[PDB]
Amino acid sequence: TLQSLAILGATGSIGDSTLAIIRQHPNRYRIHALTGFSRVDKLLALAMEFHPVKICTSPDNYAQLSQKVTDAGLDTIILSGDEGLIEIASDEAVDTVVAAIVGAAGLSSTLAAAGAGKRILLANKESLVMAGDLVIKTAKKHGATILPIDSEHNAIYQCLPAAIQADNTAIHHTSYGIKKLWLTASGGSFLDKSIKQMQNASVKEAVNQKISIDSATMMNKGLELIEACHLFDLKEHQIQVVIHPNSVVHSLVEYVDGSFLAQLGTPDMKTPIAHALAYPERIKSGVMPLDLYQLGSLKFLAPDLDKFACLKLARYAARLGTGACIALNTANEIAVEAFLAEKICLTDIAVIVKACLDDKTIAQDYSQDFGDEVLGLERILTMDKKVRKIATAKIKLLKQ
Amino acid sequence: TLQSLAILGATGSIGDSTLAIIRQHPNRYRIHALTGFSRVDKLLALAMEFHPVKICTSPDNYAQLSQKVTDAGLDTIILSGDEGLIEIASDEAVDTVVAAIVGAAGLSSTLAAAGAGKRILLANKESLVMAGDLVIKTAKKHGATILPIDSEHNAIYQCLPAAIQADNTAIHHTSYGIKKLWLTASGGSFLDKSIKQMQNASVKEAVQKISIDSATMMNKGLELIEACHLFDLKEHQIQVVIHPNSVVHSLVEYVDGSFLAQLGTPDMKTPIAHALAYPERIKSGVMPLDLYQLGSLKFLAPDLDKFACLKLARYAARLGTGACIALNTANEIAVEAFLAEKICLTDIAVIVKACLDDKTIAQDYSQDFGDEVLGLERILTMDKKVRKIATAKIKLLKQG
Repeated sequence: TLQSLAILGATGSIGDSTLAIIRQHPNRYRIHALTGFSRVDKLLALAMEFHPVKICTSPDNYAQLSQKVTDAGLDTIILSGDEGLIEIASDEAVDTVVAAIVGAAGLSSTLAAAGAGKRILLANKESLVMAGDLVIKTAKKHGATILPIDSEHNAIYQCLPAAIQADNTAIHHTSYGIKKLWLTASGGSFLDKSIKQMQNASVKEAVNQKISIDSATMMNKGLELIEACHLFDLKEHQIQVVIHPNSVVHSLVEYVDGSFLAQLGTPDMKTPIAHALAYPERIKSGVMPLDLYQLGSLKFLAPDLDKFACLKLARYAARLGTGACIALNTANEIAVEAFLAEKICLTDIAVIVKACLDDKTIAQDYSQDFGDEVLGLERILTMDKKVRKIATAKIKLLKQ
Repeated sequence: TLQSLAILGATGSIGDSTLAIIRQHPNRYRIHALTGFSRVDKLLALAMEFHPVKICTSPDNYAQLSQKVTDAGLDTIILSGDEGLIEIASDEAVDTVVAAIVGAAGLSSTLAAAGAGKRILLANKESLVMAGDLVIKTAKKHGATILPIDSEHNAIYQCLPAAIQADNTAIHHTSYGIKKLWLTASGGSFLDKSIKQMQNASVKEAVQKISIDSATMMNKGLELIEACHLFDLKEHQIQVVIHPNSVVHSLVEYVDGSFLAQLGTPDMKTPIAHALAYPERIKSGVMPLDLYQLGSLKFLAPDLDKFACLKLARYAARLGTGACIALNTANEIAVEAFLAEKICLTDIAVIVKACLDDKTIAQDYSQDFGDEVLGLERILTMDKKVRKIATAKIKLLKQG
């Protein structure tokens, strides 16, 4: 029963929560490897505590990290760059990979873990936005098990029957009676602000960091919707969004008899991570539990899609397939960076995304099979590079 | 495939919802029998529509019903009384029994269905308050499957893992990680009223046995006892949360911090369809919950100084079945007395507590009310004894 873990992106929030669970349950989990691109001193401290066989950092931090490791008298193998992540994720001594590297940087190690038949605790939604068919097919072919540890998707997973948890395609058997998935969304910091205040928002006002902007625009939720389409083997029409500012209800599953099953909790990521680590069993997580007696009013409302145009664009991209999802994701990234550099305003993010989605040169690639086992990854990366250039040019076209 | 149903207590709310489902799904469900003690014309109208092989009514209404059945041209077998209910519940041609007779009047037919290995859709919580160990043991011995169709308990059942749904005792394996059950309660009509207004409430202001129990929160204390049996727990593992909206129908707290909940509308077709089709799901014909149109959902701690009956239910649960019978029987006699304007609303708890604490009643608490051969007679003996003592306590109170 003891699982050997590799944590890909071990120095942030997911890593903290995962390691805290491991501290509490040494008979079930041990650390084989940890990675961290930027936080050399924290990575070193984790290595001194957990004694991983291997760690990996960025090529630029390799010399520094290796210095510090040898100063501390540690026997650990270092590793750097994309191929170090792949090595760690595919290592025969690893049972379970916690995939918490943000963005496109995480895609090739996630594929390697899938290709090696690992249990994958998935916290890197961009890998499914960019490569969802390829990732899911590869995992299925090699017997890798994907468990979502994002809050919303973990909640949905908990609220589906065991046969559908084990085989996502079973959702299409009518006898299970899944009618719709419901993603909850906090609404972000402009939920109670006008479109005009979005238009005029300063960077300071928008963050309250890529992640905060995506939450401000609701692109975060649109990317989650795409992710859900893959994880749960559904089309976008079968996944609806409800605004829930309290973030107590983490998402819901609607059944054909009228039952809505939901998972509720606090924001502490130990909850979904413990659920996924122990699955199909459950374990103590150490969280301060939700206090039902001390909840404010829980509120729910329809999302305003005229204001949150990114969510609408995500849903269009989902219908068009992986090529359009890559374009959406890549254009959004380049537009967010431009917003942060004060080159465009917040409401112009959707404008750049739409212009890329509709661009005939991009759209000509939508019919490619980005799920192709041999050609898929190169097609995905080629599409990303092409869209990055075009999105940059649209920003200039707009601001000229 | 096709299930043959007997509906015990077919003329009320549960029967209306169940029969509505059967109208929608003739290939899965057919009516073998229907019962109704008091609503002869309605029972006749259902018999004319569904063509049951048997029906049953009270001894007093047998001649009238028999006349009307003859006059309408029907071929049906007419039974009467307790032994007619037992005959219908234990009939070899019946697959599934919907047990919706209110109060003690439902106990012996519920036992007979259990003893005959039927699937039992249980809406008669008093059978488990009075006889829970006996009912559960008998069902286990004979392969009867109990599915709760009361809203709260059905919600809990939906939120438990499949192994615990199939075997209630599996809850005690720590690997499933059940931490607590949470029953939701509307709080009743005096939730926002003072103790003085309860004391002074007229019968008109208070509302029928069921409405009084909701006013006092005894309803919820009886559900708590019911849950102890259905889910094989002690009362301290089952908590109550006030939830006036009644959107959340109950919850299950797991050791990792996850609270799984079932949400829906009040339409009983939802839990009934869930239990009829289990382990599959079916369309119930309900108007589904509209998440976009919810008022805000409120939760709060129950006020146990005001709702003394809930507190007395919990004390009864710790003392065992004998005390639960005493509680249930004293409550019934006290409710009758309130309705006859002999005592005030806040005196219901006073009578119930005096019975629970009575040395003569309490000497019977150590009896095995679960004994297969002696249990039913012990239960009925205890009921009769408490009924006499409670009547005497009411008289002793109208003085001192």
